[PDB]
Formats: sequence, structure tokens, C-alpha cells
Amino acid sequence: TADVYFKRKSDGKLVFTAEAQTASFSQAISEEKLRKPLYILKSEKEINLTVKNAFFDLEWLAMTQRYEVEYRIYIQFPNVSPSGEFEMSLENGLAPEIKFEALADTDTDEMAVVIE
Amino acid sequence: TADVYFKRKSDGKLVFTAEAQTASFSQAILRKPLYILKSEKEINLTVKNAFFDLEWLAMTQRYEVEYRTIYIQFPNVSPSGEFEMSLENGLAPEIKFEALADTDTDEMAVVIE
Amino acid sequence: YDYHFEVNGTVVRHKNKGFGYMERFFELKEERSKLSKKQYERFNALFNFFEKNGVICMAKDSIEINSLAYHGKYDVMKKFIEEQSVSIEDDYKKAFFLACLGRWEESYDLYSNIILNSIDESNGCVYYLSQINRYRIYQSITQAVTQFNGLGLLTFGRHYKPFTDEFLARIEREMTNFNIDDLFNGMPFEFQKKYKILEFLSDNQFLYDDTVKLFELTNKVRSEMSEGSYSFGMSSDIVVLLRLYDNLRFLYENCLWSVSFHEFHQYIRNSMSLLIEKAEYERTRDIDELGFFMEYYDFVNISRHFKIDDIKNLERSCSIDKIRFGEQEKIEEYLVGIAEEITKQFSANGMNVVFYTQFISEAKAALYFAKYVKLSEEGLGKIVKALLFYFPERDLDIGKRYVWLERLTKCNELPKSIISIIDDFLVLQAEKHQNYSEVSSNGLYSRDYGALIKHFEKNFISKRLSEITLCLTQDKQKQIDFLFKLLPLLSTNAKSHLLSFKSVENINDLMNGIRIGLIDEFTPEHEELIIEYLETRKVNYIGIQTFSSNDYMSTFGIWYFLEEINNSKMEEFIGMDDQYDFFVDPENFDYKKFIPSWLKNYNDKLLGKIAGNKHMKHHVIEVLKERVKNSNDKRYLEILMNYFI
Amino acid sequence: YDYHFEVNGTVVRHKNKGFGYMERFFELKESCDERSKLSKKQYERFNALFNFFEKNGVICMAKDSIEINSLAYHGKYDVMKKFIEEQSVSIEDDYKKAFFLACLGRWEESYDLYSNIILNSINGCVYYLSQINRYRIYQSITQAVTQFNGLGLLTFGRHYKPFTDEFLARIEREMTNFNIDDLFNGMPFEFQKKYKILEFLSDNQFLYDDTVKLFELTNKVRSEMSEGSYSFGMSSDIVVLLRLYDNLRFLYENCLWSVSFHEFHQYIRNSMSLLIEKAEYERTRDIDEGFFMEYYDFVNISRHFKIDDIKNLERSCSIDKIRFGEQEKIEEYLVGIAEEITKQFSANGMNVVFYTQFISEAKAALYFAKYVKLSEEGLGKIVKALLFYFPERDLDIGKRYVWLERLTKCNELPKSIISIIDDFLVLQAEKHIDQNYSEVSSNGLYSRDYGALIKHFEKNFISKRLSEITLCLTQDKQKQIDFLFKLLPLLSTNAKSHLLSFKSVENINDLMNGIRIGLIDEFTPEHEELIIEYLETRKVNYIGIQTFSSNDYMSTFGIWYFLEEINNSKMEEFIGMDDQYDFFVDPENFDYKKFIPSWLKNYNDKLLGKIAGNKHMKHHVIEVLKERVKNSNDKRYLEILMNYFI
Repeated sequence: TADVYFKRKSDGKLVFTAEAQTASFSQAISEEKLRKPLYILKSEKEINLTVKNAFFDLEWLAMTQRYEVEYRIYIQFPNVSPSGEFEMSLENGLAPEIKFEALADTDTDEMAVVIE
Repeated sequence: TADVYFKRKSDGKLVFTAEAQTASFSQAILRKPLYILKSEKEINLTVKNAFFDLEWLAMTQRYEVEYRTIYIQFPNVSPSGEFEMSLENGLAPEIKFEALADTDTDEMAVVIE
Repeated sequence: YDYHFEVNGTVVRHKNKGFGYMERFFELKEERSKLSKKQYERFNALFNFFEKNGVICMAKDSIEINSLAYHGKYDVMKKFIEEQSVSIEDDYKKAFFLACLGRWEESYDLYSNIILNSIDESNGCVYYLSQINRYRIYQSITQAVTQFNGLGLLTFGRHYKPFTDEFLARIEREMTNFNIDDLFNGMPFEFQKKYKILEFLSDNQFLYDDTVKLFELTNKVRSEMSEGSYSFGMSSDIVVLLRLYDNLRFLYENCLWSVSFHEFHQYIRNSMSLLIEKAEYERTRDIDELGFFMEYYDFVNISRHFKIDDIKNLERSCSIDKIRFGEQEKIEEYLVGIAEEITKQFSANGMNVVFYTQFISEAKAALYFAKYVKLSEEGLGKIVKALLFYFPERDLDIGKRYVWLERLTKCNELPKSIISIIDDFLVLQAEKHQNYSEVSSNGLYSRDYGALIKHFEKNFISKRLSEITLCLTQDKQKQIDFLFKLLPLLSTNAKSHLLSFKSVENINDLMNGIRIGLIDEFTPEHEELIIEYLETRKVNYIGIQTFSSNDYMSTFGIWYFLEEINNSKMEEFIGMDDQYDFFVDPENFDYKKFIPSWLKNYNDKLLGKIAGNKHMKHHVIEVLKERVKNSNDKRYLEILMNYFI
Repeated sequence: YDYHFEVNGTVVRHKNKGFGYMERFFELKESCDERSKLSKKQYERFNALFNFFEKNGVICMAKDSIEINSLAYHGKYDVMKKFIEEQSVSIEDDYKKAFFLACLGRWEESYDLYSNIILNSINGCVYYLSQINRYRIYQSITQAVTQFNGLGLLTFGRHYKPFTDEFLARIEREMTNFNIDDLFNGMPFEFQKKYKILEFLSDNQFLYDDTVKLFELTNKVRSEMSEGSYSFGMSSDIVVLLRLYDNLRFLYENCLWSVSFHEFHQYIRNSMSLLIEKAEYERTRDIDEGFFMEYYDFVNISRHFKIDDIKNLERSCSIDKIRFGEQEKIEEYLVGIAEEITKQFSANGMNVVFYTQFISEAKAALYFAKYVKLSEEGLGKIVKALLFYFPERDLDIGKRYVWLERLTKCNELPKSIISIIDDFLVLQAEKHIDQNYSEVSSNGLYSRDYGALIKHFEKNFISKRLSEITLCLTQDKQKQIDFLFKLLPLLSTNAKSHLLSFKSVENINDLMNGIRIGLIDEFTPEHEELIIEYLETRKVNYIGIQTFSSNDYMSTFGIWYFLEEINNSKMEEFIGMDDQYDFFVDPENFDYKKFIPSWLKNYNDKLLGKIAGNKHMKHHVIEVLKERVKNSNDKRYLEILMNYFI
């Protein structure tokens, strides 16, 4: 029952807050054939995260009319892309669940930082 | 999609006939001397659309199975009597039976081609 | 729909637009003195109702089922039925108990009389629930009558007719054209306004919502397991458990007969076995860079709502012995109660058929699941005595009953009292042997009981069997060759007396002698007997084929492979069946006929000898690799890792 | 309930106590000598009865392929628009047109058309279905409005408001007090009597019965799979498929909008992915003493499967060994999806309401296209749609590369597709002039991966435009410089030298990029100095909390040391900073209790072989692999175990 804080990457503004529900890090090796030389240690690290009850900041909502995630140990995803996949249900819809995937800039080459 | 005939062991009367629906043959392995190849084999068969013969019914008011497709013969089939009631009324009766093996014969099922 | 109540016990404002009464109510529960006296009393009642039903607090910030039917207190229920019911409320659970002990005619009459007496009902809830339960009892009676006229003839042999034709005709007349779906609509509108939560009980398929929610939760849990994700809040598994317990408690505490139907049984079986599978996955879950234990209630649910085949599937999928079993004293008491009931009913004139059909499926499951629970010597002895002597043989044959007994012995070693009980069982079986045959669906006859006795004692000599053998005469061959399979249990004098009439005439006698240890090396006579049997088998083999499950030929091939047979005449029979050429001439077997399932029958010695051949090891290694990569048996992988056969 | 009709199409006498009318009807149908003795009016009615029974199914009595015809199911988004344009002859033509309007977003127009159809419906079943569909359209409109208000700002970055506030207020006023459950009861008695089969559509949860039946069949199928039993008659898998097709054809053919909701998507995803699991288990059947995907299966998987669902299905069962029939139709469907995406995003944005509904299916179809063989023209169209016009928010650089490389599997990269990759890289380089701009991928794959794919499939490809840009490159634009650095193999020799003029190995990331492209083949003393200096910096920064990131550089250095690529013995000073570095540097004293089995996944043939042949750390890894293979069903740990026996 830990909380995820969404921040706008540029500034300290809070995009929204939610509770971390499911976090999947299915980071393994990719195809071998398609990619004597010095080892590079290729990888296909992926980090998905889901938040159960996310309420968007009122000031951010008013202003709206790159993102960072802080999962509280403390984990931080400097860059996260929220996947906006909307599906409707016959049962009138009420839990707004937000799914986002961690991204990795080429220069930094790091996706998530977990620190005590 | 073959047919199954359930017959009385002694008299040979056909208790009923139905349509074979499922068959599970799962034989697997505390239990220096000569190897005896001890095994614990089980054969279960679930039957569909079983209607009891009028003659045997009126008489009733050991068994054999003959499942003919290529040609299968199960001697000493014990009919399991698990009865459950659905709150939804009922739809055909499903019969399940387990192949039995006599100590002397040691044979549970026979395959005829 | 103003609020949303969740299984955890927290309310969330979902549709309430006006003032939030629950938001203020929870804080008001957490300065209450300013409320009126009547208002204070009503709040006390509301707090008791909410805390008893599990609605604790708001969103921002185990189970105990009290019922004699759930716990199988089949004698306390009888005592309660015997007592004069003071009130209609006490006569509702009394009719439920009457139904729970068979007695469906009495239960139907009692429900009808409750409906008759419920005219002056203050609320009419008892009348509605009695209508539901009477419809359910009529359904059960109809299905039981149909089974008795059908399967009830093959099973039990005879015709039972538990319900008189007059009663059946009367109930059919009363229940004619009774649409249960309309029952809630055909009620006083005050009842419909107040008791809207009971509407779902009316429809003939009222578990569809629960089944659909469990399907969604199962899909979510399986997706989590496949992806390997980690759930943080209340996992879908915990939600499944909470809803399962809520449904069980609501249906049992309110004395609703729909708790005994196949729909609810399957719902509970799927709600469980999804908690168990998820727990097993959690146990065998690899760590990355960045528990569940079964209580008494879980044991009761698995025993009641699981068929033996369902428990077998659960065992196959996940290892249940690695799941720690709690409340083992209560589990042992439950098992002892089941055994006591079975022994009491079948030891004294038998058990009424209507109750037997309901109770045997749960007794078998309880004694099957008793493998993982540790039982005391007294309780274990009671369970064993009930299982062997008094458990009906139409359900547990000799082979399957031995499997039950050995599973019980797994966790708790066989004590002296249990060995005495097994000795009594074997003596009774011997005295049964008349033109009587011991047919077993499992292939594990009474000799396996003696084998278990010897394995757990290695010096046990049964007095009564020895005395019987001393009294054996050549005339009764059935008892002679029954005790021949029990030779290790007999005394030395009994052994000598029995061996007088015991001759190795056919290959079956040789097999029994090898099993009992009388034969340790093949004499030329045994070799000649085996070769002559092979002669006859080949002669009769030579335009339709016949495949049998005797497996004698496989045993001969194994004997040749292990060198226990050193006569080079068996090669003349090569080609009659497979698994014999595999051991006779492994190089020339043409393994395209090889069956991977064979390797499971072999033991450590045979499989090690097969692996060390080095002239047939590579084909079998390929077969094992294919099976391990394709199937999820995990026994093929165990074989491969143990010796890379 | 007088009779029992099941999926295969054979009637069964269930509760008929009087004369058997259905048996006699089938007898008269099969033997048509009698059909003349019938009264002429009765024979004319029997003709229509036979037509209706044969169109739906009901082929004969119990004792004795699916084709769904609808522009909505086939995704004929261009035929549907033309059909909407044409003037409607009849009321049913308006009802189908309103369903099509709802399909192509345009929920305002669909709601208005449904209201008009309700007004003008004075059979009586068209009014019922229009009421249901208008309720569904209102539900979808409300949910989409809520999503755009809350989620839309985050996902798209800008508030959209597809529906005017006046329209939303009007629909809220209209649809209030409209209880869906009572929609059928408040019907003419004749309609209720005749159309009892439509009753299930009235309730707000009409898939509960179908979902429960699918759950029961799934449990049965799983029981057979675990036990290994053999089913002889109509297997539960066939029943599940038949009921899935019945529901799909009934909802789509009758133009019911409930076919677009999450409940039906999940029902279809569970109905499928259970046929697929059972089919995959069928190939692994244990011999003791097939199922293939057609066009309809491909369309169902594309529509009702999320990308994560397809990934899970791939994980559980090897879905590349399943025969994919009707590949011409599948390729036509994929080309239609690609053309629709190109038409949308090539000119003037897109329809946001239609976008939210169609992008999931587009992504699923292009992900699932890995298993189909696509012609060069169709493959080129699909690639161009995926790379140039597919929305950036949906498919990032790494995910888009994964999609393209998956497409490359069945169909090897031709020169036509290589040209599309080349101009995609040229466009990306053009985007690399703003210093703030930087391509970020959730997967961890970038444009260098596209260049590597191009080189792998040609090995002599030279990109004229990227070489031109490199020749134009100057020290001022550093971002273009280091973008072209990772693409050096694509650059020409003159371009190579011109870029290398300003290219220097300043940091460890620069050295790693140089190794990846191929500029570095053996560590010079300067590279070793840089690596050791970075290790000093990391250790100094280490020296009361500990933070572990996902850079993975330390693991790379450890692997280099283990493989003898780096031959300077100063790395042992840093041992203990992070694992997978001690494992390769000093395996003997690693205390493998901290070993992570997942590490073995990242290694390749060379590294895995070296690890296995170490023989001073092979036993611990073999134990880790054995428990991983026993406990888990991954099937990749087993492959590692048996390919090298590590």
C-alpha cells in the first residue's frame, strides 16, 4: 500500500498522486541472431507500473485547460510514459487505473533508481 | 465419437448403451530382489447420453464395457456413483466408470483391431 | 449504489452526490453523547450490525463461520432437530439441518409448515427464505429420484425409493409451474423495498455474478503469474479469498440449501485451487534485481467442495505438501468426526441413502486430503478403522482404499495399533476368500497391505493369519493362494504348511513368489516356465491384433536387461510387443515406437542401469529432453536431473 | 424450453411432452416427398422456415466454419463511410448506418441517428435494439468524456473535448431516468411474447451467462489438459470456439454496439487464448498405449487482445508453431490497418474518439503480424505506416523498433524496407538538431538498433542521406554528431572520417557506443584508463543509504574482465560495489547466495559457454539453473541448462 507521486519532469509540479498496485519488471535478453567483438551486454529492460486510485492535481488540471515518478525505500523513474489505453464497460463506469512505462534516455541509459 | 455398451458380467445382458465422452488412462509408479515392474495403473471413462435398457430396467425395478470405434473392451468396470444436483433443473445423464483388474487375470483393458 | 462496499471492509463514495452519511457516520463512530437517546440506541445497533458484517472504516483509511452444517456436527444437528423449536426462526435452521442430514421429506414438510406459520411475520424475510429453500429441496428431491431411477440402479444395484410416491405427487402438485425467478417480484412491495439485497437469491442462477467476478479475478491472477509482476495493494488473490469467505458465510449462516448444489460446489472449488496455485507460484518465484498456508476452514472447503479427481488435479499442478497446514488439531477433529459418522452409520444397519449420497463425496475427499495433516495415534486409529472396515466398498475398493491408507501413513508412520487394524482387515479379507474375487480399480490388492505392514515392521508376524494358514486344506485353493501373497506375514510353521500346497504352476504364481521374496534367483524350472509362457504367447499371437495390460512381457524384458535372466532364448520372441525389445535388444529397437511414458514406471535401479547402457542412452536422453521441454510433469525433469538417462 | 439447441446445430428433445414438432419438421425437411402434401400456404411458410433454420444453423436432429458479414467486423472503415453517405432506403438501413457511425467514432452522430430511429419506429424489435444501442453510445460517450477530462490531459498532453458541452448536457438530460433493466418490461405485450430471446440484451450485464459458460468450459478444458484425458465427441474446446463465433456473429451482424465494450473484449480474449493454449498443449500430447488460426482468429486476436495479453499468450505457448491460414486475407487486413493509420496521421491529426478505439487494434494487429508472411508491397506499406505515421505516444522508438524487427522475422528485410528504414533514420537525424530533443525508449532500443538491423540484413548498405548530413556536420551541432556516431556503420568512408574528426571518447557511454558500432575492437590503454577512472568515481560516490540504478555498466566491466577482454588487475579494488561484477571478476569468493538466476537470461552463447567452462563456478550456476527449471515454467532456463549444461 505504497504511494506513487507523479511530477512534471521540467519542474517540481505534481501531475497527480496514486497508489502503486502492480509493478512488473520483465527485463531479459532479446533476440540473439538479429543482434569476436568486445562484449556489449545487450538487454531489453522493461519496467511497467500500475496505479489504482490516481487523482490529478487541481492546479495541474486548471493549468492544462516528460514526467517523473517517485514510488514511496524509495524508487524513482526519471522518465515515464503513461499509456493512455481507454476501454469502456457496460457496467456503468469506479477505479481509474493509470499504467505507465519507464523510459531510458540514451545518454543516461538508466530506467529506474531504487535507493534505501 | 464411438458407442459404448454396458453389459452384465454374468448373464451378459446389456445394461445400457451410450456415447463415450472422455477416457483417462494414467498409469504411473516405499512400495536387490527380482524386478517385478510394479505399476499403479488407472483407467477412468466418462460416458454420455446413457439410457438404460427397458428389459434390465424392469428387472431391476460385475459389468463389462465394449467401446467400439477401433475396438476396445473393458472387463470389470465399476460404475462410480457420484451424484450432484444443479440448481439449474437437470441435459443428459453422464455415467463414469473405472476399469477394474482381477488379481488372477491382471488385465484391465483390451484393445482389439 | 450511493456508496461502494468492498470485500476488505472499506466504503468508497461512488455515487452519493448529496451529503455523505457514511463519511460522517464513520467519524461519528470513531462526542457521540450529543445524539438523542433513541438515536444513540439506533447508532449502537447500527455499529453492532456494521462491525459484525465487516464494514469497518472508510476507503481513505480471517473468517469464522458459525454453523453446525459447515462443521459437520451431524449429531448436534440431530439433537437440535429433536428439541422442540420455540420459535419459527429456530425452526428454519432446524429444517436446514433436516435437509443437511438427508431427510428431505421432513425438511420439505417443515419448510411448508414454516411458510404456513409465517403469515404474521413482522418482516417476511423468513417466509421468502423458506420459499427459496423449499424450492431447492424440491429440486434436490426430484434430482435424487431421477438418479435413483437411473444411476441408482447401476450404483447400489437395487431400487431405493427414499421418498414415497404420495409425497412426490404432492410436492409435484404444489411446485407445478413454480417460476422461482418471480418469487421476489410476487412479494409485498414493502419487502421488495426493504429486502432488495435478497433479490439475487430468487433467480435460479444466482451465482452467475459471483462466478463472473471469480473468472475476472482468476484471469487477473493468471496474468500476474505469467507476466511475473508484483502486486502491491490488496492482491486479486486476497480479493478472491475474501469473496469466497463472504459467500460461504452468507450461505451457511443464513441456512440456505443452495449451498449444497453443484454450482456452489464448483464455485468454491475454483475459488480455492486458485488461491493454492497462486501460493505455489509465490513459493517457486525467482528473485529479481530491483505466504499462503491452509487453515481448518480451507481443509473443510477442500474436503467438501472438491471431488477426488479435483484434488488429484490440484496435487498434479502444484505440490500441496509444501504448503504448511495450520489448525491441525481442528483438522484432526474434523477427520475423526467424519470417520466416526461413517463407522457409526455403516457398522449399525447402514446409512440412509439420501444422506449417503451427500456425505460420501465429502468423506472420501476428507480422508484423501488427510495425507497432508498430522493425526494423533488415537485419531489415526479411528480414521483407519473407519476407512478399512466400514467405508463402503462400492466407493473405496481394495486398491483405492490401500492408497488412502498409505497416504495417511505418509505423514505419520504406521504405529502398532494401526498395524493391528491392518492385520484385522487382512484376516477379514482372508476369511472372505468362496468363489470370491478381489477386483481393484487401482491394481493394489490386499498383498500391498501386508507389504506395508512388513515395510513398517520387517518382523511382524500376524497370529490370526498364521492360525488360519495352519487350518488351510488343499480343497480351498482360493484361501491358499490368497495367503500365498501374504507369506511374509505368516509364521515359520504357517509358511511351511502353506508351501505344501503352493506350487509355481503359472507365471502369476512366480510373480507372487518374487513379490513376497520366496524367489531370489531363477532356477531352470522357472526359466522353462517363462520360456513356455512366451512360446504360448507367440503361438497365439500369430487377422486382428489384441493389446492387453498384463505387462508380463515387459517384466521379462526388464529381467533380461538387468541380467537376472541369463538364458539366450528370449530373443526369439522379439517383435510381439514393445518395451520388451527395448530391454532385450536396445540397439535394434527402432525407437520410433518408444513411448516416453515408460520411464515413469522404472525405479532407481532400473533407470540407472538404463542410463549406464551407453548403447541406448542417447535415444532415451532425447526422448526425456523432448518431454521435459514440452510437458510440465516435472517428473521427467526429475528423472533427467537425477541421472540424465 | 421444449427443445435443446446447441452450438454444432443439432436439436435435442429436452422438455417436449406433447407431439414432437421439431423432429417431424426435420423429417419433412430431409425427406421432401411429403413437403408437397403440406398446404400451399404451409409450404410457402416452410420455405422461409428452412431458410431461417439453415442460415442460423440447426442442420438436423441430434440423433443424426464461421462467416461474419459486416463492414464493422472487417474494419472496412472506407466502405462504411460511403455507406453512411448514401441516403438510407429504410429504417433498418438507418440502424445499420448508425452502428457504422458509432464504429468510426462519431458518437454524436450515432447518438442522434439512434434517437431519430427511435422516434420513427412506430416488428418493434428495431426500436428495442435502437434503445439498447443508444444507451450503449451514451455510456461510451460518458466514459470517453471522463477519460479525456482526467486521463486525456496526461496521455495526449492537451485537453480535447470531442463532444460539445451542449451535446453532453442534452444527452445527460435525455438518458436520466432511463433504466436499462426495465427497457424490455415496458414493451408491448406482443413484443415481449415474441421477442423473449432478446430479453437478455436488456440487462446491463448480459455477458454473465456467456462468461459463466466460458468459465465452466475453461475449467473442463484445464482439467483435461492437466489430467491428460482424451475427449472423443464434441470437445469442450470446440464448444468454446462455436459459442465464441455465435456471440461474435450475433452481436456484429445485428449491429449491437455492446460489441465494443471491455466486457465483450475480455470474453473474446478468454474464449481465445484458451483455444490457443489447448491447441499448443495438443502438440505436446504425451503418446501412450490440429488447431490453426484463420483470418477470423487473427482479427479477433488483433481486436480483443491487448499487447500485454498477446505477450502473455506468446509466453505460455509457442504461438509461432501454429499454422496461420488465410494469410492473403490477414495481409489485406493488416494493409487496411496501415493505410487507415497513414490516412489519419499523415494529414490533419486524427479523430480522437476513433483514435482511442482503433489504436489498440492497430497496435495488436501490427504486433501479431510477426506470424504472417506479408508480400513486399504490403510489407513496405505496413513498415511505412508503423515508422513514419504511427503515433509517437503509442509506439516509442524502442517499441517501434521491436514491432519492425518482429515483422522482419517471417519476411526478411528487402531493399524496399531498407529504404524505409533509411529515410526513417534520416528523419530522426533531422530531428536531432534541438539540444533538448533526445529519443527515449521504454524498451531500451534506439536508432542505432535500426542501423544495426540495416547492416545485419545488408552488411554493405551505405546511407547517402546520413553520409550527406555527416559531411555537413560541424562541431556546433553536437547532438547530431553523437547521433551519427551511433550510426557510423551506415555512414560512408568520407562521412566516417568527417564525423570521427569531432568524435572523441569522453565518457564511458561514448566508449560503449564505439564498441557497439565497431570502432573499438581491443581496449587501448586510454580506454582502460577511462574505465578505471569511472570505477574510481563510482566507488567514491558510493562512500547511510545505498542506491542501485539500472545503468548496468559495472556488469559490462565485469563481463569484459571475465572474458579476458580487459587484462589489467585493478578491478578487484571495486569488488563489493555491485553484484554480477564480483561474479565475473572473482567468482570463487562471490557468495552466490546473492546470485540472481535472471542474470543468466541476459548472457549469450559466448558468455554462457565461458561461464559453463569456468569449472570453478559452474556447479553453483548449474544448481541455480536446476532449481529455476524445476520451479518455473519459463522454458528458457531449461534451454540454457541443456544447450550448455551451465
